[PDB]
Amino acid sequence: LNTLGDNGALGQAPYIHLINRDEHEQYYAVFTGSGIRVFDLSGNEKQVRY
Amino acid sequence: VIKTVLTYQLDGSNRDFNIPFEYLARKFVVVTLIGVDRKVLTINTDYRFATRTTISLTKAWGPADGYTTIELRRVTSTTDRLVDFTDGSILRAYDLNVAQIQTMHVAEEARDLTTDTIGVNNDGHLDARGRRIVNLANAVDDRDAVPFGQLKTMNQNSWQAR
Amino acid sequence: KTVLTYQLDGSNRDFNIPFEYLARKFVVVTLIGVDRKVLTINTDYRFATRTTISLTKAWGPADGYTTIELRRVTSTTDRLVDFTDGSILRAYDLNVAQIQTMHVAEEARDLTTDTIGVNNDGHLDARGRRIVNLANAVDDRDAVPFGQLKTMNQNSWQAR
Amino acid sequence: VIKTVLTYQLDGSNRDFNIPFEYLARKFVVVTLIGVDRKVLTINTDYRFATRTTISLTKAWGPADGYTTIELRRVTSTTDRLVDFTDGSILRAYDLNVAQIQTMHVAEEARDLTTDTIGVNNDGHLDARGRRIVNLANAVDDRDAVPFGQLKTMNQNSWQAR
Amino acid sequence: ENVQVLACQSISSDMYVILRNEFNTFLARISFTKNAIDLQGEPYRAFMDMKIRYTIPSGTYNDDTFTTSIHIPTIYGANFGRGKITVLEPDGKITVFEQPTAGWNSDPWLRLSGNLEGRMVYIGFNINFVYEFSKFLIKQTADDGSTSTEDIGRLQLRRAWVNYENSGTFDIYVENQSSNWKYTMAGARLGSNTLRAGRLNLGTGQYRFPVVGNAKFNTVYILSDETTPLNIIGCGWEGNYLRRSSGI
Amino acid sequence: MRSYDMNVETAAELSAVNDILASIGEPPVSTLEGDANADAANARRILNKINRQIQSRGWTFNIEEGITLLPDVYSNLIVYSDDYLSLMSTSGQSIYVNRGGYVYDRTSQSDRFDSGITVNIIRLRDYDEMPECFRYWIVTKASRQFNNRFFGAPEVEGVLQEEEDEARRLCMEYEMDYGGYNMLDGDAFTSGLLTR
Amino acid sequence: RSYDMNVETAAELSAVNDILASIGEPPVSTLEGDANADAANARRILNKINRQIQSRGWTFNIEEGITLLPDVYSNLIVYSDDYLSLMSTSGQSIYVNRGGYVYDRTSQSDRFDSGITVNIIRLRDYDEMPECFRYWIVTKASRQFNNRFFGAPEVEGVLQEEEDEARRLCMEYEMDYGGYNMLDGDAFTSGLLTR
Repeated sequence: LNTLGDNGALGQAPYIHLINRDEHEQYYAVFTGSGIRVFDLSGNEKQVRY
Repeated sequence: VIKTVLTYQLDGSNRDFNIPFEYLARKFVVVTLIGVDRKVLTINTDYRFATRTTISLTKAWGPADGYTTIELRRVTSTTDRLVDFTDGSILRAYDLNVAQIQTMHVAEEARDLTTDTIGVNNDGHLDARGRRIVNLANAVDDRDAVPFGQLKTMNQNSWQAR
Repeated sequence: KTVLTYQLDGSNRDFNIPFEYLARKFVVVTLIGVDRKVLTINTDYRFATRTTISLTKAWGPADGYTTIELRRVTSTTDRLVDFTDGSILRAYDLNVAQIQTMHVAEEARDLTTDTIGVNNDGHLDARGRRIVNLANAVDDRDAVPFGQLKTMNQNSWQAR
Repeated sequence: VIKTVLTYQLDGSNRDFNIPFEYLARKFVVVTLIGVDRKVLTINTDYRFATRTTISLTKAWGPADGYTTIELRRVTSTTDRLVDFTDGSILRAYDLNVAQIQTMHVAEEARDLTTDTIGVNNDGHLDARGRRIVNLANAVDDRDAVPFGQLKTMNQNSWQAR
Repeated sequence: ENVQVLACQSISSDMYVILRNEFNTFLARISFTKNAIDLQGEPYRAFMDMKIRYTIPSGTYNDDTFTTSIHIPTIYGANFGRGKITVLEPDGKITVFEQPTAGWNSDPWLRLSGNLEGRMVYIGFNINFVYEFSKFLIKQTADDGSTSTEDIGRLQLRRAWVNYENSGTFDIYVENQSSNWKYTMAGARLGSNTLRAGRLNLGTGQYRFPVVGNAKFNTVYILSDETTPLNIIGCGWEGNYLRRSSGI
Repeated sequence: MRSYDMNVETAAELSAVNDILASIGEPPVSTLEGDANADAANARRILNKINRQIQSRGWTFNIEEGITLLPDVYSNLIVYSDDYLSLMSTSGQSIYVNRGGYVYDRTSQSDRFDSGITVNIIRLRDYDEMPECFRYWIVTKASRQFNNRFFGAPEVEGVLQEEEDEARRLCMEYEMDYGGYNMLDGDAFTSGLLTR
Repeated sequence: RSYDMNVETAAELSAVNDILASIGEPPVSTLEGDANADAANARRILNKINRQIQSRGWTFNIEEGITLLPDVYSNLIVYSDDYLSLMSTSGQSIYVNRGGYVYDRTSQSDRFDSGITVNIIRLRDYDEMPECFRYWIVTKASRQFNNRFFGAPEVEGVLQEEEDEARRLCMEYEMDYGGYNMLDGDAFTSGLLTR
């Protein structure tokens, strides 16, 4: 589907949760030990404000 | 060691000769009566295939006619391929087996025709294993080898100039 | 028909290739093999169009080479068609494989011709002909064409 | 780019030997010990395949016995095919590949053998194709029509004859 | 061994997976639909890891070498380390490339013979499918749903087979104590009306492969790294059984 | 030897049909490219095998006594082709055998011949050339072998055994009718005695 | 069509025929990396049967005046495994295999300086055998393969019958080949015909 990072984007031990909201707004959140990177199921990263 | 070229003595009345080599068509057999001059025979005119693996000449063609031997040789084709695969084909053994057989037959014909033992290049250079060429030779071009006739002419010029 | 020796008349430039190809890399050309010229494509070799050739440089006899051969050498290790268990076995692929494996034998037959002979008396024999082409020698243990025997003409001029 | 012979030199007493080419079976690799004659060494009596591409001999066979070259030629049979196809088989891809490999081995062996020869062309000209004729020492003797490199010194001598 | 799955949560029947190769992180989808096609134009639902629908661009084919080279980082957006990358064409022809000694990163080029400038191909990695049958022993079911294997009795000698449905090629390995044997099924028979040139070689039937052995020191497993589908219905075995060698 | 498919089908179609019927297999009508049948090639193989065996049995119509096998004049080698089912000599103990692929004179320990040898040879010939009785015997034996290799059917095996015995009886009758073989004036020893 | 291609017989068609003796299907390669557990087994059985049949002793495969040359340096003669039998031309054999070299029982010595003449049977390829012996070997191999692995009763019985028939044919072939005569042509009686 797509490429996310370069082996370090998600850290060593990220906790990943699937967001099945609606049939067109599926999101797949990744919680790295430092931040979060919510990548759409198509691989398009969504910039998450902090 | 040669399998694609056989030569049988005729000896007068003998109108049958065996075909040990394995051919892919009756068109790949060339009977060349050797003697005073080589002649090639045509199919079903003075040359017949009584059955596979044998020949049936119409005439004796003995030495009385000047021909001493008959050479049955194989000359597999190169431009025309006996097998042509198609999309709807069932791809049986005959097709690809004949393809490989034809290629290998051509290769061994090429190998046999050069059965003569000759100097083979050792490492990117032709070799003569210490064997020397002897007979007469001319040199009319810049790239030709040098015989010693030119060497002699040099000698007479040198010892006749003064 | 596979190995055709043409003449490098001064700047012949574009020569002709009469044999069909399978890949553009099966046409090996050499001026006169001395240093094992590789003659890479484009650099010093260029296919102007199919069944023709265009030399980048004139490469005349003055350069030391007076002929170029268009010998075809179909690769053996490199195969256009390779077979795999889970495949279709295209009819065209089978035909191409057969043609490729047959072109080697075609070259062998097109190159096989009445060859030299050896006589127990005197050693090697030539029946009674002369070498038409040969490479200038560099070792002191082999033959030499006229190209290395200009001293004969020099001495002839000196004598008279 | 790799020849099928790689002629060797004894250069004293040696046992281990190497081959550059690849063979389908060790029945298609001949080792003819040339030198005083065309002596050929068979298998199990003079041969030993310690491992692939490392043919070794029972003893040295040094030059003292009169043998100087052991060319390890490679010959693939054109009558005993490795894989012959049948209409009731499975058509393994390994079978098709083995068949093409053997046919290519037969043709490449028949193209290498014939290309290292001297003979006339369709125009009626035999060309060495720029292949230096090395190893022909003693060239000449009753006007044998070739030098072996002594021509340089002879012509140097004749140049300063005066 | 080079990849690290980070999560494989599925919605209804699609498993969305992130893989962490030593170079990049990939997001992939696995579909469990019974009879369907993942990507438009696929001939037979190719079983290929990282399957992608790639159209070769112009300027890759080179006449001088008769090769069509495609850069992997151009296909994907990352680099890979292992695996036998497989290329599939719309009809079904396959060109399998072995792993370069130094890995795919050093030599990420896929060189294909011929002019494939503007046509279509499916790229992806092979899937190593391994199944090992338990020892083929005399197993009998009691009145209820309990199975008892007959350990007592002479170590039997056998000969086995296997079935398949709409499958392709699968290798079968049988290993004894000392030696081993291999039987690759490839496709359909040679003279059959199912092995036509230019058409897919998928079929259904039964394959019988010899299994001569002791029935407990003889292991049989199926290997299939090809992209062609493989479905197995059942298996079996024929052998000779005696009542001896109760305890050795 | 030869592959089963190489020969064309003229009357071998009837023999193949009989072989396939010896097991119930319905009769094909092509025996050619349009076969796609696994039970037809496996019948032609049996037919060829049995034809070779029957020819090698040494019948009087294919002994062709008095051949003049000729050697290559540059190599001086005769070829013991696989088609040569049995090569022997007109006289007593024969001295010709097969070494490699060429005739070898064991007594002289040499396979180089100058003029040409005379032998009692049995050269393989197609199934069509066999007489009708021999064709029937070959078909029956091939049917028996096909049935007991592929299907079984012990009753069919017994019926084919009886048919094979009858066919062999007919073939022997044909051979004795063909040869003549008069023990007086036809024998190689007694005929001389009757000189009187 | 109109061609004369020759298919293999040396362990290639024989293996296929052995396989077809049972229900097995015909292979093609017989040397493919795939062990196949039937081409190997069929080849082993065929080779063993060929060796046994050759060792049985026949007119064509028995070589009468074969002379064996000892190694000059060691004065030893190697009793190769291919030497199926080794009997002296005379009535009494005096040569046996000790270690891996010929040993003279009566002389109790294996140091041969000149040489020996012996009736020797040497192993020869399967294809080199006549048609009768090829058929007998194939039938015996098929019967043994079946009996060892498949154990089909009816096939075993028919193959036993065919083995007996093949042996009869081979024996008649040998009798025809020898042309042995109890009159002139025999050793003891030929002398008596000096009347």
